[PDB]
This record gives sequence, C-alpha cells and structure tokens, in this order.
Amino acid sequence: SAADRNVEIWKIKKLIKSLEAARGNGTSMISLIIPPKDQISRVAKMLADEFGTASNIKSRVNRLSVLGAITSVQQRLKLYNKVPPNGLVVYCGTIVTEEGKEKKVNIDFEPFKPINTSLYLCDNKFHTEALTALLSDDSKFGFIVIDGSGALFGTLQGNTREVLHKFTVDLPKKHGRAAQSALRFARLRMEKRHNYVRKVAETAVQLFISGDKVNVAGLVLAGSADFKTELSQSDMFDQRLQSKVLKLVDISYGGENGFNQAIELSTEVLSNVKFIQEKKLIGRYFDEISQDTGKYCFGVEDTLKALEMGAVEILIVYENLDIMRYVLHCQGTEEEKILYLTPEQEKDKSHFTDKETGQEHELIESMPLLEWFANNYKKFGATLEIVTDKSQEGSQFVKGFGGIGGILRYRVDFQG
Amino acid sequence: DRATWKSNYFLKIIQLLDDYPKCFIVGADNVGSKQMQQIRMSLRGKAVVLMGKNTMMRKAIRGHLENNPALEKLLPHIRGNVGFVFTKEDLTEIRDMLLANKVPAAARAGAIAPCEVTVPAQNTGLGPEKTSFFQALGITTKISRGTIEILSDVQLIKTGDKVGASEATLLNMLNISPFSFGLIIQQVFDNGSIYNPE
Amino acid sequence: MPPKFDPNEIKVVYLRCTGGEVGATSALAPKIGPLGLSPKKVGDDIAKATGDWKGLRITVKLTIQNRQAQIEVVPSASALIIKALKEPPRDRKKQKNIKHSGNITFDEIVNIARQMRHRSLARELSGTIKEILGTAQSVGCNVDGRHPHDIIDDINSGAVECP
Amino acid sequence: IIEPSLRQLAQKYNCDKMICRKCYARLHPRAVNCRKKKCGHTNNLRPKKKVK
RNA sequence: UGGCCAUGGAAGUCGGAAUCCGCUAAGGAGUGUGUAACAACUCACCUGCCGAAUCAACUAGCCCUGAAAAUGGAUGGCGCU
Ligand SMILES: [Zn+2]
Repeated sequence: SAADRNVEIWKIKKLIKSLEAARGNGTSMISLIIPPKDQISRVAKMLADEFGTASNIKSRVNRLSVLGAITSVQQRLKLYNKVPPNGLVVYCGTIVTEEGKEKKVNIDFEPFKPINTSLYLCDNKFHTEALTALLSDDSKFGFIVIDGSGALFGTLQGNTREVLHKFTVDLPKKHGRAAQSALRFARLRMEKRHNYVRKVAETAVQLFISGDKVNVAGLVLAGSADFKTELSQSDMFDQRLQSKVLKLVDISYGGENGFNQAIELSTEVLSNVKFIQEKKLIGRYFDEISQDTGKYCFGVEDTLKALEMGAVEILIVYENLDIMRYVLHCQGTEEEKILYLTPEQEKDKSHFTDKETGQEHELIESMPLLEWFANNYKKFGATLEIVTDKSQEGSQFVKGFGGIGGILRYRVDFQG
Repeated sequence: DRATWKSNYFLKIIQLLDDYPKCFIVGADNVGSKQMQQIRMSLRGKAVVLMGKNTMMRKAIRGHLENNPALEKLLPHIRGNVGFVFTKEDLTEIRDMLLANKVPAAARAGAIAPCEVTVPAQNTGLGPEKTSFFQALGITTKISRGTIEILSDVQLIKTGDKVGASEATLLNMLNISPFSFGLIIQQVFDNGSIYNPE
Repeated sequence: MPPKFDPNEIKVVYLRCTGGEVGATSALAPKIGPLGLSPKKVGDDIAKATGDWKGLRITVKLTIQNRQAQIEVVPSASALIIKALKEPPRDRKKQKNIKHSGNITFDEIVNIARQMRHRSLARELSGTIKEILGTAQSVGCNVDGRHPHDIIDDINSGAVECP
Repeated sequence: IIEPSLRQLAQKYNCDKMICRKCYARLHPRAVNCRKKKCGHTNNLRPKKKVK
C-alpha cells in the first residue's frame, strides 16, 4: 500500500534524525552500509580484519568501545544469511548522552528503496549522509536503450541502477543481391525494422506507465544509428511517454554495458530536472503577483492563515527557512499559545511574560516548520512543494519573499 | 396516478363546499410560492386557501347532488388565474385581511403602472458606478463623493403608463417596489348571496 | 460598520454549520470574522467550548457577535439530534465503519424532537410532524426493528400533547 | 462598450444556434435534425459553445 | 434541511449508499448551467388564450448519408421520370 510506505518512510526519517544527533567518543561509533548484491561473508571478513587492526589501538577508552562495536555488528550479521534487497545499514556504537548515560546502541535495517551505496566508517558521530541524500532524491528516470541487436529497458534513482526488461532480435541483412527484388526486400527490411520500434514503444508503455500516468519523472533513449531517433519522433510512440523524453544519448556499446555509459553522459540533464520543475512552479506563482489576480500568499503570518482558512492549492517552501513553531505555556493559569518565530525572535525574546495576569510565560520547546508543513499538509490543502534558492525565480522567492508562499484555491482578501 | 388523484381532488373541493357556506374567489396573478406560504401562515386558523382549474368547473356536480342551487351563479367567474378561499368567519373583515397582507414584488418591465411611481432624492449605495443608466432617460444624478446621489424628487412613471426596461432595472437596483400587488378579489360567495367587493 | 470603524450596538448574526471539534481546516473566521472585531483562534476556542461534550457528530453554529463576544448556540436539525440520540459515543478515528448502524428505537424521544421544532412546517399539529421526523431519519429505521414508510399512517399517540 | 439589449440581438443572429456533430452545419437552436443532406439530417447535434 | 456519506469542497448539483414526509395545486432530498461553496439561472402539477386530434417507441419498403484513384467511358449504347 501507498499509505503504509509513507509511514515506513517517516519511521526511517525519524530514526535517521535521532542517529545524527547521537554523538560519542574518539571514533567509537560505526557507520556501515551494504548494497543488495553484496555477500555477508565478505563483510564479516572485513569486520574481522578491522577487529584485528583495532586490537593495536593505543588509547584505552576508544579501543575497547570499538572492538565491542565490531563484535556486535559481527553478531547482527550472523542472523542474516544473505544481504537482503535494498541493502543493509548497520549503525553501532556506544553513545554519550544526558544523565552521563554511556549506552550501547545497534540499529541494523534494510531501508526502504534500494541503495547502491557502500560505506565503512568509524567516527565520533554517526554518518547518515547517504540515507538522507537518498530520501531527498526519490526522482526515478527511465532508460530505453535501443540497438539493432536488441533493446533494453531500465530505471535510475539518484543512487540505484535497475534493469526492467530486455530482448534481442533476429533482424535481416542490409543488402539484396537482385535488381528487382532489391527494392521489395528493402521495403520489407524497413517494415521489419518499424515493427521492432513498435514493440519497443509498446513494451515502453507496458513498463513506464502506471495507472495511465507514467511513474518516471523523465525517460531517456540511448543508442546509435538513428534508431532512438526512429522511436523518439514516431507517432507510434505514445505522447504521454514521448513528452518526458529529455535526452537522446549517443552511446558506444549496447545493452547493460551501454546502459551505464548512457547514465554517465545523461548526468547534467538528469540533475537539471528538479531545477526545471522548481522554475515552472515559482514561475507560475510569480505570474499571479505580476498580474492583479490575488490568488497568492506570502509570510508565515499570511500563508498559514490562508492554509487555516479557505485553503491553499499549493504551499511553496524554501528548505532553509529556519522559522520554527514553539509552544508557550503559563505557570499558574494554564493558558497557552503557539507562534511561528524567526531565528532571533526564538533564541532570546522578552515578549513572553503573560502581562495580563503578571507571570513569566515559559516557552516549551519547538519543532521547526518545514517539518510541520510535511506533518499535516494532507489535512489542509496540500502539494507541499520544496524549492531551492538556485533558480532566478527561486532566488527571488528565498531572498525577497522569505522563502515561503503559496498558490491559492481562489482569490483571498487580507488586512493588517 | 391522475385518475385516483383526480377523484381525490373532487373529494377535496366537495368537502370544502359542504363544510363552509362562504367562499372568497381571489385572483392569483403574478404570485410566488413564498407569497402563498406567507398567506397560509397568516390565514391558518380560520380560512383554507385553494387553487384550482376546470375541475372547479364542477360546482355543477355539487349543485347536482340532490340539494344546492346558488352555485350556478359562480360558474362564469372561474376564469383567469383563479383560486378559492373557503372560510366561516365573515365577509367584509376577510376582505380587509386579504387587502392588508399583500407583498412588494419588484417592477414588471412592459406591464401597466397602477400608481404614480417616484424616485426620492437619495444615494444609491454604491461606489463610482454607471451614472449613465440613470441619466439616459431624464434624471438628475451626481457623484457626490463616491455614492451616486439623485438630486431631485421626480416622477418617472404615471398611472396607466407602460414601464420601460431600463427604468425598471434601475428601480430594482434602488430597491423601489411599488409595482405588482399580491392577489386581487374579483367576486364573493356568502351563504348564497353574491357581492362585488362592496 | 458602514463608513470606517464604529460599533453603535452590534448584535450581528451569521450562520456557520459543522463543528464537532476545533478542526484543522477550520475556515471559521476570515471574510466575516476580522472586520467586525471577532478574532480567529479565540473564536475557534469559544466555538469548541459551546459545541463540546455533545454534539461531536456534526453541529450547527449561529454566531451572535456582541461587539467582540460571540454567543455560539446549537440550533437543532432533525438528523443531528437523531445521531446524538444513537448508541454513543465512538467519536473520531475508528469510527470508520461508519456512522450508519441505525437500530436505536426512539419512540417517545422523537415527541421531544417534534416539540423542539421552531414552529415551522405549516403543520396541522404533531399528527403530521410525526410523519416528517419519522422519515428524516436516514439511519435510525424507527422502532426496535421496524421500517419507516407506511407504519407512520397508523399513529395512535401525542396528538394533543405537542402544542 | 455595447448596449446589452443590442448585444443579445446580435447574439441571436450569431451565437444562439445548434451545430451538427457530423458536418458542423450552423443551425437554428430549436433544431432536432440537421439541414444537410451531406450528413443525412444527422440529429447528433450540439449547441454552439458560448464565449466565456 | 449544511438531509447523509464525503471536509478538498457538494446545504439538489466533482462522485457514491440513499432517497421519504410536510405544505400540498405542487416541485426530484433533484435534469442541467454554473459555483471553492452558495447565490442566481434553468428543467413537474395547474391554469389564460387558441380549437381536434395529438404523441411515443419499435419495425420494414423505396430514396438518401455512410461512398476515395489515377488515358476519357460505359444499366451494351442512345436515352428514360
Ligand atoms: Zn450536418
């Protein structure tokens, strides 16, 4: 199910946040990561040597904590007989924390999504840069790879390199050694060749579409001999599939050895898609400001109020914004209020005396708003669109507009 | 349907004729359902209002029923848009209650004017809007700081005059509703005797 | 309220409906709210306080603004009071399957329902009102294990008690 | 811009019409069948789309 | 009567389970238009005028649409109502 996946993602997002905060001594921690193809015995060998080398660590505290961490991960890996699909991510150590509580910790988990990243590390802290970098780039792209020998279909997350399907074909010869039949056989050869493009286009609709709306944010053709060009511009190719064709790559080799060549060439263009979608959205937001219209909002004072009321349609947000939701509380009367505060208005603020009664109004701890938006945009109006500061329209939205805005469901009036 | 209902409608009108010896023929005219409900609420306890057709052309069958004359006088007056008001109280009092109720109902564009309609000197209740709609025929209107003020008490439409379309719409925007009426009384039936609103 | 900012008396009424709890999506104030001195979060808290402990399965909200103090009231709708007099109370979040059990009797409880109707209906007393509210119930299905439809025709009660 | 009754008069002539679904013939709005022998008095008709 | 499910808004109206009573002369818990949602408009029952047939759904005959080819052209030709 889709809802169960989103909960599993949120579970891991929460877990990840707690592990980055961890902190520990010298280099007592372990950050270990295993790809899905990998063998566990080879990893269990690696840890056994790392255990051996650790035996000659001079400083006491570090040494004994390391070895015990290496023994724990070794024993966790004994439980699995194979590295599961999606890889494995093992996070051992002995974390320091409040109450002087030097406690041992182990978190092995097969992550959601497949991961193509290996990593062995020890350090004072854990290293979840791989996992968070994955979680950001959910964007899948498709890769159709045509060749006169035979086709290939596969997909490509920021990390992971998949193979969906492939076939090989018994295509005819170039020439016909009769005068009269040359022309007929050449037409016949071109009809076999067109049927091959049709099959590839049909299989492409079979694979890349999902509920009559394609899952892949793009799609790449990669080939030679103007065979990708035959597929790209043909009326056979379904337009819902064709409109997401971003690159037609020229590759040496074919199939899966050509695949990873096609990815290396297609890198800049596949990175630029997020930047293009940003521009398109903030460009759509800015047109409403350019005209009268009035189907827009900006500032946490307004944008939230708009979301509370007659809701927004899209809620644009800058990653970095730093504005945070505190929960203020009274000592005697038990009165409370929540406010969305800037970095200086949250760090130190003499505002929060209760005044009317005459007491100190204690600011009970926060959470910070990009996270709050994600928590319950579903219970408002939705399409929480994270944007960056890279684009010229985005740069204005971040620097000028405070990195927060929205495209509204209808016209709205505002005062004060 | 519409055989059993038709028989049920005959039973409704005969029972009302048997119960009440007095009926008030009222012209429906340009009337709303909201008007008819308001009249129902006002005249709930005593009177019972009805609205019929050429199965009110059927008082003949009541007169046939081994008893009544006098209902023969009422046959020609069931013409136009007609409905009845059956009741037992009185005649001149009920006439005054019918006259007193009524409703505004805004200008009918094209129809005759019953009274001399006027436009008092007052603001419309708008911003800088079209003064050209008012001044097209022959009205003195100024934009006295935002609001469109009419500067004189003038008679647009007189008695027995046809109401134009543009002047009817301006009266509807101003919320001036002298036209229409509600319902009219043409003839009466009082225990056999007929009266003509007198 | 007309030219700039003036309260001569302000006993201004406007009709909102639905209000089991606070509501995240709210839509309570704006438009009518802020212009007229009624705020937003405080007005939502006052609306929660009046429509708290019953009804939590949809309510009605006439909002009489006394300058800055709103007087929220629960004017009765027929189906709401039937759902209030159901098998309570599994409020929110399962729930879920769904709110249509509808086997909760109410014979003499609907007599109170026809009495609390704000006159209305252009009726010939409860004899006809009994027929109306006995069919308003989409869920309830009348007495013990009855139907609604034609059992209504043979009523033998509460003709003279409801005025 | 343009006097309303004057506008509706010119609509009557230009826009208050039926259209044949086969042959695009522009037809009077009361029409149930088409004029056109080319589409065999189709009867698949639609109204002319109003300007928004 | 903001009916219920649905809140993302459906108080008749994206959808769906429902789907009855009152007033009734009579209006569907609604054909659509359109609305964020209403509103506003539009679509029975009955009259007023006019003055005998009216109307629906099938069906099969001829005729017509469906019906586009390359030298100029063939119910055999001329022609034929
Ligand atoms: Zn046609």
